[PDB]
This record gives sequence, C-alpha cells and structure tokens, in this order.
Amino acid sequence: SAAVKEFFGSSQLSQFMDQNNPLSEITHKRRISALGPGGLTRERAGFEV
Amino acid sequence: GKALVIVESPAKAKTINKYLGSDYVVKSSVGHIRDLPDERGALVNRMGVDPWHNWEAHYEVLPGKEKVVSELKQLAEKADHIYLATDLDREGEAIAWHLREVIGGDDARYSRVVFNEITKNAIRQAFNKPGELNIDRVNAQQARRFMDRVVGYMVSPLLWKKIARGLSAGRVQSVAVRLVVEREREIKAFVPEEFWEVDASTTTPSGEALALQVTHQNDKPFRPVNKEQTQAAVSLLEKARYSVLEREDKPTTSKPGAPFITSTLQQAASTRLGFGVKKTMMMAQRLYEAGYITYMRTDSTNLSQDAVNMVRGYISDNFGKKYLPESPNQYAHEAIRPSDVNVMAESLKDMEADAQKLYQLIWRQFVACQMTPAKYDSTTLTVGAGDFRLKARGRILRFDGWTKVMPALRILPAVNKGDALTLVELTPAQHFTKPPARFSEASLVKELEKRGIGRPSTYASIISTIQDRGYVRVENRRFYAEKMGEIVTDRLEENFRELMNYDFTAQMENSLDQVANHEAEWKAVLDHFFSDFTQQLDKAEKDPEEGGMRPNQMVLTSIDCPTCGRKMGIRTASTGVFLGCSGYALPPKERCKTTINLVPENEVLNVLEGEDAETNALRAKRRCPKCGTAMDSYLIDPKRKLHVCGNNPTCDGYEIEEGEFRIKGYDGPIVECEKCGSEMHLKMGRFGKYMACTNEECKNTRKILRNGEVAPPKEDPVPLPELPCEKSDAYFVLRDGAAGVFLAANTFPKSRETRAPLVEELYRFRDRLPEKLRYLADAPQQDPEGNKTMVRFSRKTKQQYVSSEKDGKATGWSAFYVDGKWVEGKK
DNA sequence: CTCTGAATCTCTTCCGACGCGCCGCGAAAA
RNA sequence: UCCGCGGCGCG
DNA sequence: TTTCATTATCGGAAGAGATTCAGAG
Ligand SMILES: [Zn+2]
Ligand SMILES: [Zn+2]
Ligand SMILES: [Zn+2]
Repeated sequence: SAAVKEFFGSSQLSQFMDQNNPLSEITHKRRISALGPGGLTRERAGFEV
Repeated sequence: GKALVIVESPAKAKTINKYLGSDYVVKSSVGHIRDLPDERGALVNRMGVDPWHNWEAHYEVLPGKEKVVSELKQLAEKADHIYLATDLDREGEAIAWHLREVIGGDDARYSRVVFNEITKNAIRQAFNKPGELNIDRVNAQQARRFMDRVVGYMVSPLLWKKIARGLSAGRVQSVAVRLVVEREREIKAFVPEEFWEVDASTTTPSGEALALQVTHQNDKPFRPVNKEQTQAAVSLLEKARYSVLEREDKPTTSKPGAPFITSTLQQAASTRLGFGVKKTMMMAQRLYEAGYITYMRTDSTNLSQDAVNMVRGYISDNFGKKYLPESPNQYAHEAIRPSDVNVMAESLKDMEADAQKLYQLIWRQFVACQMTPAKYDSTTLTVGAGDFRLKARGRILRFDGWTKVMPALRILPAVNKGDALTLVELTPAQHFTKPPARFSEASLVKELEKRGIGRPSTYASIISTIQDRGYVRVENRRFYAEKMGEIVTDRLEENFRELMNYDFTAQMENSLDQVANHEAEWKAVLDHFFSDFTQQLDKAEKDPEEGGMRPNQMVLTSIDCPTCGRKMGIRTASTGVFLGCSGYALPPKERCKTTINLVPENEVLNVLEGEDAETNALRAKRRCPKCGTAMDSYLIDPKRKLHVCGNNPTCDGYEIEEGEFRIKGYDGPIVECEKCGSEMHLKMGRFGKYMACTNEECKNTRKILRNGEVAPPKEDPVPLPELPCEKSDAYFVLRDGAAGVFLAANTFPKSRETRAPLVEELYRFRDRLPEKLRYLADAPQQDPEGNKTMVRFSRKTKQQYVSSEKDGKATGWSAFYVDGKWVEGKK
C-alpha cells in the first residue's frame, strides 16, 4: 500500500492535471514523455534526441 | 560492537536472547567445558592436581565440549565486551572463570552479570549494576573439587591393593553406601514383637453403629503379646457394661505442601506416579525445554511476586474468595512450577502421557500451596468398660481449601457423656512390630539432602554409581546392601573415620565458606586437610597388625568344589559376592581357580501387607546360631541353599539347607550373544573382566573396554603384519562387529589403539579379506578432489559406506553400495 | 640486451544562461 | 512558519 | 590399567598517474 500510494503521489510521471479547458485535459492525457525513471534527464539530453 | 553473553543452560539462553533481541549474541557453555582428567608422579599425573606442589592443577576441555568451546573462540572476536552470566554460586562462578581462561583476552574485556528472572524487569537490571568474578568464591570451589579428587584417586588405589580392583571410594559415594549398609544390618538383626489389638462393635441408645478400640486396662496401655492374654481380656469385655465418658469435639486443620524442589518432586513422583528418580528428571527435562516449567534443578522453594500474583489471580477466578487467602501464604533458582498457570496438563498434546502426569503434579502443588487449607470437625469419644478405656475418633470435612486442587485420592454417631453402649462383638487382632523399611531411590535422596550430602544435579547420578560399582542393588524399587558394600563400608569406617562421618560435608562447607569470606586461605586449608588425610592413608597402607587396613578375609564353609571337592569360602569382589575355593591362595602347582556365583534370594515385599511387609521380611530370615543377627540367603544348587550371617565375615556362622530351587547361576549385567541369542554375563579372571555366554554349547566371549558397555563382536578377525601401529610397536588387525569394520592392535588390552581403515589399505590387502568384505575394496579409493577415503558405518542404516576427509574434517562426499554398484555424491 | 626518459594512454575532476509564477510533497517511534 | 526537492508554464 | 563430584544437556577539456616505446651506452 505504501509503495503504491507513494508511486501514484510523488512520481514525476504523476503530473498535476491543469484542466483549464477540455482540450487541455485531452492534450495532457495524450502526452508522451521520455522522462521519469528509466528515461533521460534534461541535462543529459543530447541535441540528437 | 555486539555484546557476547554466556549462560549455562541453552534453553535459558534462547529465552534471554529474546528479552534482549539482536545487537547481543547469547550462548551457553552447556555445563563446565573444562575439568580434571610421599608423592608419586604417576599419581599426580592421574589426579591432575599436585598436593605436594602447592596444588598446581591441570584442567582440560571435556572430551565432549570441543565444538562448544571452539564456537566461542571464533564468536569472541565479533563481541566487544564479553558478559559472563553464569549462576552466582561457586560452581557457576568457576564456569565463568574457566570460560575467561579458555577464551583469553584482557580482563577489561570481561564482565559478570546475574539474571534475576526472565521478566524484562530483570534481564535489564542485569547489565544495569553488574560486577566482575569473585576470586574467593572461585577458590572455594577449587578447594572442594580438589578435596574430592584427592580422596577418590588416592583412596581407591588402596582398595585395589587391599580388597579388589575396580573398587572406589568417595566423600558422597561411600556414605550413601554406609546408609544402606546400616539399614541392612538394622533389618537383619531386628526381632518382631507380636502384639494384639481388640476392637468392639457397639450400638448407641438410638441404634446406630459405633466401632471402638481398646486403649487401657487397669489404667495401663492395653497391649497383649499373645492369644492367651487377649482371651483373658475379651472374656471380661464380653460381660462388661459400656458407658460414654467424654465426647470431645474440636476444630482441626491440615495444609497443602510446598512446591516441589528437585528432591521433593522426585519423592512425590515416586509416591504418586511410581516414577524413578532418573525418569522423573527425564520428563521434567522435556517439560522445561518445551517452556512449560522452570529449571528442573533447584534447591529453593521460593516464588517470585509475579508467580504469586499469577496463581492468586487464577485461584480468584476459578475457585472464589473462600479459597483465596487475605494475603499470600508464607513459608520457610526459584521453585519448580508451571511457567503459565493458565496452561492445563490436558493441553500438552505434544508431550508424552507421563510428562503430562508430572506436569499435573507440579501444577496442583503450585496452586494448592497457594490455596486455602482443609478444615475438619474432629470428634474423639472416650468410653469406659470395667477397668478398660476405649476410644473412637471421627472426622468430617467442612472445607476442602487447598485439597480442591490437590485431592488425596468418619461420622461418629450422636452420643452424650453418661450414655450407655450395647456390646455387639469383640474382634482381637494379632500383629507384628515390623522392621524398618528398605530404602528407595527418592527415599535415599531425601535422606542425603536432609544431611546436606549431595547436590540437586548429582542425586540421581549418585544413586546409579553405587549400583554400577556393585555396592547396593535395587529390587522392587527398594535398595538392598550388597556384601561388597558392607565390606568397603567397614574398611572405610575403620581407616577413614572422619571421611565416613555423615557431617564431613557440612564441616567442609564451613571451611569453604571461610575461604570464600577471606577468613582463611585456600592452599592452607587444603594443606591441613591433606596432612590429616595422608596420616590416615599411610596408616591404612600398613599391615593389619600395625593398624593397616584389613585385607579381605576368606571365610570357609562345608561345600564341595566341583574341581577338587574341598571346603569352600565366601568372598567379595567388585563384581559382587561369590564362592571360592581355598586353592586360590596356593601356588600354581596346587592352585585352584574354580569359582561359583552366589544368587541371593530377593526379598519380595508385599505391597498389600503395607507396614507389615518389612516386618514379615525380617521374620522370614533365619537367625544365626552364634549371634542374634539375622541371616541372608543364597542359592548354590537347585538342590542346595546357603545361609550367611549379617556380620559376615566378622561373624563366621554359616548354614546349608536342602530342597528344590530355581537357581539362576549368575548376577550382574545382561548381554545377548550374537552367535546364539542366549543371555551373556560378566566374569572375572586372570585378564580382568570378560563377557561370556550362558549356553553351554557356545563359548562366544566378548570383553570390557575403557569407555563402553562391552566390545562389538569377536567375529571373523583377520591379521595384517604389514600395517604398523604408530603410538605403539604393535601391528594392525581387522575386525567386524555391530560398530562396523575397524583396525585394532594385536596386544589389544595393552595397546588399545584403533583407527578406521582407508580404502587404499584394504585394496593393498584385498587377497586377505573374507569373501564378503571384498566389496569394500572395490569401493572408489579417492574422491573427485583427490582426497583419500575411509570406511564408515552408517548406524542409522546399518551399512558400510566410504567418505573422504580433508584437514581431518569431512569433505562432505560419500559413496554407498546399492545393488552391486558403488554410487557417490555430496553428503 | 638493458635501463632511463619522454610520449601516450587511463583514470580522475570540473562545469553546462536567469529571472519569475504555479503544483505537492517531505519525519515515527516503541 | 520560515527549508529543500519534483513537475509545469512564462519570457 | 585407573579411581572422584558438578552442571546440563551527457560530452569536452585539463591534470595527474601509470604504462609502454624509442634512443643511448
Ligand atoms: Zn577347588
Ligand atoms: Zn552370626
Ligand atoms: Zn552364545
């Protein structure tokens, strides 16, 4: 329970929905990222990526 | 770092490690771990202490604690500060001292702590206000240990020379035997006093029955000694007028007993469950290790406050107020009791039935001792009849109190002073003052503790040693003194009076306390002791005429030696009591080594006779012609039986009697002949002690060895000249038995050198091996690592296997024989 | 052929704008 | 109740 | 050969160290 709760609450892949407009919700739900655990980092990201 | 704590009992350790958890490493010594193995160097080497060199000693790890001591050494590095937590008494103090000298290190690395109880309120205070080991206490124990050593290793040899080989003497051992010897002589020399009793059945003015006992005649205790006198009295009582004189009603009380200390537990188990001392301790041991009760070895009947609140709490909920006393019952390790009062015997389904019975005994004693007493209304009726006085006593239970938890397994009719009684019948009864009861195992222990003779952890051990040594024997769960016991007891009392005095231990304890309290120095105390002892020993060594211990004394008798017909005499050896032919004392030319075994007639006390049973046993004995002493009885032929006086050999009376008798021919150990299944029996001769089989068609004989009951079988022996011995100049021979197949040295009783064979060895001498053994030579000679392989017996499966060792440890590789093939793998 | 000195490689060490809004999280001990 | 971190957006 | 009692089973650049190769005697 603790691990699941902390994952759903604190992971950088658990973003805070903005819900300004319906399109905002859609574009945030369909967002794809290469960040998070197992991914890249902003500094290490080369120009090629 | 991590702290290392050391206690004596493993069970107690596991329990301590709990109420302390990790960060600490608790372990147990499981006992002592170390002990002992003008002047004579050999004697000193044997004793392990030098009385002539300021008591320098030579301690050495017990042949069965190697592992135990070794694990502490590796574990000691991890521990920062070592905490010796053995018992506070001198024995425990000494175990701590030995641990500290076997583990090494620096004094500051050691600390001494004492655990009150298991409660955290104790295991905590343990490390709170600790201390270090006390030297005075340690030296006090060394003094006791050394005095016991000197006596045993210096007196026994004297016995070997004057009396017989294999004999022993000891501070505790020898007085235990003396007690049995004195009771034996007491029984044999006694004389029953026939006495009569008369009871009268009567009717009250109402019509109720009233039984009366005659107590006085002409104001003198009524006690006729014969039938004639009993009749003279009955004649008068038959015509007398009976009237009530007094009726004394009075409230009387009774009380539960104390919880069972090791000694009392043994006695209670013996009286209520028929358990022998050793058995009782075995069951108690199981119960302790399973956490149901506390330490099976204790001399204190004390109870902690928690224990007392726990039981009162239980009594309160299960019996009510009338059973709970206003305040805890008072009375003069802790006492043996259940670890949890809420646990009933019936719920221990993981224990044997007998262990449940023992638990129930311990439980009930613990709750009763805290329960209320049994109130009774006792009535005593006094009756007059002519010049006679008669009495009747009754009792009616009013309140069970403590007997509610510990049950054991009377109504006098209403009559007032002055009332007349009607005589119905008079019943005379003949009786015989009975001899003192014979000792039992628990009963002797009780006597020992009463005189402070032994120790809780040694009582059982004492009872066995005196039997194995042949001094006394047990029959019908009762002790009987053997002739040898009497012989040794008389010799020891003659030359070592001080040592044979019952209070020698008490006197020793006083001197030991003085050493423990800086009121005396230990070496000085041992020096005084040794001076007195040597004065007695030297005097005993001399010839009987100079006051020297009397050597044995053949007492002849009219019997025909089957080898030479001569008169035969009665003799005592460490093996027992036996019939010998005087040619034993004649040089070889005229020497006769024929001997006869003397089967005694075992006294069979009738439990149904109660107190009579011992008296009738004394009545059963013949009486010696030359003296009043009773006589003890032995069987020499199915046609002949032999009587011998109690004071033999001081008294020389003997009697021989004819009749038809079930003579067994032997007495001592039992062994089953592997070659014919018959009984096999233990025998003595020019080579000491051998073991030989009763079937006349079979002469198969085994033999005694240093540290076991009997050798394995003398079957299919094959000699090898080409294997030399290494500790001795001998050569090695190959032998088979239940133990296995083994190499042993041709002068075996002298060399006593044995080792398992290697496979390569067998292969080298494979032509010699009998047809069956050949398979072992087929076995793989070397393991996959190229280590070398040895031939072992798997006792659990009664088969040979081959196994390899490196640095003397097992490699963990084994090969076995399975259907004509040899199959190999990790152990 | 063997050693010493300089080059080359391998490993270690630094450092990668600047403001400013938001959001939601952190730690328990017996 | 003063702190740090993670993400998002603005230039 | 042998006796006693007791106790309890990112990538790029710079710097320092280590290793190797070429030149001399
Ligand atoms: Zn003879
Ligand atoms: Zn006599
Ligand atoms: Zn046989």
